Amino acid sequence: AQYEDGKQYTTLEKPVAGAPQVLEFFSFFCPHCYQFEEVLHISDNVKKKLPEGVKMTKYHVNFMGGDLGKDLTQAWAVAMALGVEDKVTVPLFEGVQKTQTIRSASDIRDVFINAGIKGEEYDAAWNSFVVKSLVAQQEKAAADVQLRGVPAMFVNGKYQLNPQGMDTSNMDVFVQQYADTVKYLSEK
Repeated sequence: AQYEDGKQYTTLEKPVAGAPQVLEFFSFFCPHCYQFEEVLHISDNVKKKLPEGVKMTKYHVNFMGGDLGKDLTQAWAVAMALGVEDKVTVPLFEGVQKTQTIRSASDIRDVFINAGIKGEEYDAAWNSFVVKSLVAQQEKAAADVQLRGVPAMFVNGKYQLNPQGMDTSNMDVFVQQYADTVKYLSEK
């Protein structure tokens, strides 16, 4: 076939019921995740080819960057609760990987302040039980597929994208293959 299990995707041994339709995992410490966000705009190109009625979910993970990795998962929960993902994603990636100016929770906080979220509003979110549960959801989703690497994408809790089995001479071609693969799995 043109799309083959073990080539552009793999199938989970143990499917996950009730899972988000399109579920993406990343870390601000993850170098390919940086590429996926800033150079390839994967999430965006996937969305544009996804059918209507389909929601996309993106979660942060703990297993990179130790203590700061965890702070970053809580900050992404904050971002999700306030709906400010699209204003903090780039400065978080660059602060962690490019300028290396994020070294503490306070520095993560500075990124939000500079993006215009109010101190009072950020700290209230940071400490809220709504953010606690949102952190819990991020962890449980990763645990459900026993995630040990990012970037990662899962479609309907059953299929996992396999970018290693796609061509990388051309960044544009890679992205479309990736997105078309998501769509095919979507329709499966």
